[PDB]
Amino acid sequence: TIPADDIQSAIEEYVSSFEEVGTVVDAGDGIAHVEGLPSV
Amino acid sequence: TTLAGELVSVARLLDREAVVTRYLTVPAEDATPRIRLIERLVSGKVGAP
Repeated sequence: TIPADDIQSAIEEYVSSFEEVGTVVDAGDGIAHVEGLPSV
Repeated sequence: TTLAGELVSVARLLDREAVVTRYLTVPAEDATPRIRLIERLVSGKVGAP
């Protein structure tokens, strides 16, 4: 099954475990969307 | 057979809460933080393969 409430522990482990580079996803009419760059 | 059992268990896990899968399905050519989450989420509960 699922061990309880250590899931948020691993979630914050992931968040904290991560020169930043983003990538364009959409682009149209002078408006773009960029995935990545967690510290902008 | 143990591989199949543990995989469907992981599937039910990742299904019951979508919030973890969100941090688990982000695109990045080096997912070593997600690999860490893997190594620190189920490593003490599942087999090697």
